Amino acid sequence: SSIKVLKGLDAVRKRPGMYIGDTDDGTGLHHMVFEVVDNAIDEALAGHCKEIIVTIHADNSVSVQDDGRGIPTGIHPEEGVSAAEVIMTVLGVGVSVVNALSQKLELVIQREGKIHRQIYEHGVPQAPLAVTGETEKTGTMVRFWPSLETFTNVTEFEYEILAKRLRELSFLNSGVSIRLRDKRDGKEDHFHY
Ligand SMILES: Cc1[nH]c(C(=O)Nc2nc3c(OCc4ccccc4)cc(C(=O)O)cc3s2)c(Cl)c1Cl
Repeated sequence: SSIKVLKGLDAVRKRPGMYIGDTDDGTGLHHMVFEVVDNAIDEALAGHCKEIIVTIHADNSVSVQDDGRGIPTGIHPEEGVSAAEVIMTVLGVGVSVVNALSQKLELVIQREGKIHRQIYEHGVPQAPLAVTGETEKTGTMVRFWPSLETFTNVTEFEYEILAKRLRELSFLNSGVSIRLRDKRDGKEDHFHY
C-alpha cells in the first residue's frame, strides 16, 4: 500500500499540468485552491457544510476551513492508517493531487468530539493522524504550501482570481457562506447569496 501511494504521488509530480493545469501561468497554482474548495462545496451540496473560510496566509500558503462532517478519522483496514490519510494520499482530481504538489500540507479535522492533525511534505505523512484535543465543532481544514519544484513563474496567489471563483460558487450554491481573507494585506470579502 505504502509503495503504491508513493508511486501515485510520484505520477502526479511527473505530469503535474495534466492533473492540476498549467504550472507556469498561474492556472495550476489557483486550481490547487479550487480543488480544495470544491471538496468543501461537495460537503455543502450533501447538506453538512454552511460556511467555508479561504485564507491566503502571509507566507503564500492557502487554507480552506469548512464546518462539514470532518473527513473520517478511523483506521481504514486495507491500508492500516486513518481514512483521512488514505483520502489525502491515494489518487474533481481529488485532494491527493493538491497534497502531491504541496511542499507542506497541514490537515486539521474536528469530528466525533476530537481535534485531529496531520502534516505532510510532498504528500508524505510526517506521523499518523493524531488527536490534539477535544471539540464540539465539526469540519475540515486543509492548509497547503505549493511546491516550487512544480509551480514556476506565477508563485504568489492573486486575490482577484480566488475572489471571482468564490463569488461564482456562492451564487451557484446559494445558502453557503464563503469568506475570503488575505493575511498579506488585510483584505476580506464575504460571499453569501
Ligand atoms: C476542505 C475539505 N473538506 C473535505 C470533506 O469534508 N470531505 C469529507 N468527506 C467525507 C466522507 O467521504 C469519504 C470518501 C468519499 C469518497 C471517496 C473516499 C472517501 C465521508 C464522511 C462521513 O461518512 O461522515 C464525511 C466526509 S467530510 C475535504 Cl476531502 C476537503 Cl479537502
